[PDB]
Amino acid sequence: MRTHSLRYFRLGVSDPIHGVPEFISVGYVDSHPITTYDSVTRQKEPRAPWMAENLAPDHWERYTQLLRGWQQMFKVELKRLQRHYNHSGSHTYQRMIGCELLEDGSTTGFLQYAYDGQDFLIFNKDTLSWLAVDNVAHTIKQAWEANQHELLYQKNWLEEECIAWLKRFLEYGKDTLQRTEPPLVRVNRKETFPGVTALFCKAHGFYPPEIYMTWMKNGEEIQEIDYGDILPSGDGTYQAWASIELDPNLYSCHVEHSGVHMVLQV
Amino acid sequence: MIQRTPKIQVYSRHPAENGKSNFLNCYVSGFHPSDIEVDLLKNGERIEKVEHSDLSFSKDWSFYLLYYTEFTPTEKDEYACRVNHVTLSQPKIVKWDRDM
Amino acid sequence: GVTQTPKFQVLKTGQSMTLQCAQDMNHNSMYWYRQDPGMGLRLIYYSASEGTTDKGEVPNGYNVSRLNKREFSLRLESAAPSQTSVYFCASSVWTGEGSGELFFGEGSRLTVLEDLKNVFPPEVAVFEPSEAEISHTQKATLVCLATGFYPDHVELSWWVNGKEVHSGVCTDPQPLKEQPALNDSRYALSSRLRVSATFWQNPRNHFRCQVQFYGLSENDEWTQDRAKPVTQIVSAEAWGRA
Amino acid sequence: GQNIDQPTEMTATEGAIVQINCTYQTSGFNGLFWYQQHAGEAPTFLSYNVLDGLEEKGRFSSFLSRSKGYSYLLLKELQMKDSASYLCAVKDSNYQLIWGAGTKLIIKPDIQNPDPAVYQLRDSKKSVCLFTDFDSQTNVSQSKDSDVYITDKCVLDMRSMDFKSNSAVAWSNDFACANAFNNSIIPEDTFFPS
Repeated sequence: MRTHSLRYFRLGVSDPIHGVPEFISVGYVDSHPITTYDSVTRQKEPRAPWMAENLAPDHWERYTQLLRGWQQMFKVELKRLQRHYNHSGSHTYQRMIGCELLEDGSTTGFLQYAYDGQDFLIFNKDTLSWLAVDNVAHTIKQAWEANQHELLYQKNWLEEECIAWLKRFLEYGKDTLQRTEPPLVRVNRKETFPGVTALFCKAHGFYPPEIYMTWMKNGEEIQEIDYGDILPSGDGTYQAWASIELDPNLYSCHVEHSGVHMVLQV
Repeated sequence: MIQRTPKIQVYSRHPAENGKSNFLNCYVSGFHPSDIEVDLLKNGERIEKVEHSDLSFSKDWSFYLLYYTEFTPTEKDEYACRVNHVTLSQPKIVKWDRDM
Repeated sequence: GVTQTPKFQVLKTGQSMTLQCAQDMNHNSMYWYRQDPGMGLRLIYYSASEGTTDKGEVPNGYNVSRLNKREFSLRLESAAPSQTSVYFCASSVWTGEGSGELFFGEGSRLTVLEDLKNVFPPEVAVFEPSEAEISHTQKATLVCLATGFYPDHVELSWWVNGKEVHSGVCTDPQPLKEQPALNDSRYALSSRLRVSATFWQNPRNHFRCQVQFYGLSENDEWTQDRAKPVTQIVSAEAWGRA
Repeated sequence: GQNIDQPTEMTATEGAIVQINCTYQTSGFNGLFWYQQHAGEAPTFLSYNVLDGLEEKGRFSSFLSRSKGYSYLLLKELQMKDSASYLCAVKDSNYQLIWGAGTKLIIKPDIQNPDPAVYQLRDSKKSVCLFTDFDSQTNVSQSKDSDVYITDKCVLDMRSMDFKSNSAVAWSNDFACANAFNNSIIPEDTFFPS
């Protein structure tokens, strides 16, 4: 197994312009959406076929009721936050919780809040304490840190429950999440502005999206490499690239994907 | 507050060749807040038959979306992606670089 | 914290009824449980927050209404003898917060009967301490007996000179069946008040045994020639003597 | 989850210690709660454990091993007061509470000077026999004629005098206190006055 992850996001919007839910929730395994809920449908629904086929209807019924509750919690906290800040009008409140299971056997877990899309409160499950970015966050910090049992509960959830959900969903979606589609890599040479040769090394067709690409001179490290984003091709695979300039030493593109290494010599 | 204007990237599913059927993606990312309008244009005009993912969430609290459509590139046809967002005075039309 | 009504209710089969529950703790979540001998609490219905409800483990024959943030009603559509039980309302700050405890109301005892023809208030009698006990132990025991009542809906208490007393008192945990062979046996209950021999010999000291019975309300139909077994207090008293 | 297991009933002596066990086998774990419920009253929250160890609140302590799926409620310096049922409950992976059927804890007084006797009491207007002041090892048995009625043991506490005593009651409407508790095994030096 490669590194895998489970993440749940919440998004609250006070005073939303028509057509924007006041509350949206979405879970992910790796890059794949698995679950969704919002304040318009007021239902938690699967977003992936392997989630729908493996989780009985009483699962979605139970989490429908909790998200309804959690939407009301988010509405009320946003109101208090705005009161602390003395903010009128429309503002956003966000939460991310999740965990990772890396190849190493070692795990991670995290829990974070943002207000207006900036860091607000960061939980440390190893010291069981919240980090506050300012004095309003410091007030909430004191409230949450005074409930000792609640911090122990979060630590337990990140370290045991979250990892066990992830292992469950990996088995459900293993045919999607554990597969490998290797990349197609090509190198393109071209003289650009007079006397400037750009080399592009370009990859597509691959999955998982994680991929390593770099340029090397004579077999040792490279100058300034330009990196293209890993982008979804819309068919379940990904694409990316890396480029350098030379002018006229000989170069090679090096690609790493799912434990297979590739060299393209220019 | 702090609003982030969207990054807009237009690219084909496969290496593009004039006359071979392909897919045109528009990936709209890094923006905040979440309200956004995206359309794909053929020679200035909205393509009606356009798929898109749901709104997605990044660890940095911004959002991203993928819009795409089936298309056959030609020398004549000029494709673009048009995006509107509160950071934008008017809609930004971003022209496909033709897989250059 | 949580207020629940009524404490006791007799119902005929096929009658309907609503249990009320109110909490003013700004809690978001409320629950209706039934407790039956020899098994864990069973959740009937719940309301994770205002504006939503869902079935629990044993919803059949019930429904609920989360009227507002404070109130969560439970209805018995058509009372069945199987719904004879003790019902607990409970609330909690949220649902899905791992460490939040439940806050329970006091309980509602409900008995469903085919008819009300066997409902009887208790008879109560107090029995003065033995003369042999007084001089052999320098202590004096009063015995109270509530006999012949049905259903088992009684609360018994001792009152010395106006104040309810708890020291020197013990009431039987369970009633006993006067006709153990009979499906609708009536019940007897005993309680013991023990005081010093000096106390009992003090003629100014007043001993009162009291049994709150919970039976029918003013608005129940009664046809029989015998008196209507309404909710009532039955008592017997004793005066100290030397 | 599926199962919570805790003993039906437990008896221990006043002034000693007792441990009420609770094993759980659930699908996911989000906390173990202990509640106390007095006879005829509502449960009330005692303790919450979610990580391994022992939390102590006064004379009460609650322990959890998450790997053995196991908790106990520990009660030190037992008092009569402590008689009640104790409810074990586990939150599962979907935050549902699975409740154990409860453990009834009975506290036996430590009888200082037993004085077993059977007395007769007259109505203040019918006759009642009172077995009383026997050691906490004596166990009374119910009636056979069904026209006689006999209650179970009951412990009373005269708090001003630190005096606990047991008692059982019997009555009928051909019946005498000499024969009353014959079906139970009474002490050999029980007092039967004239």
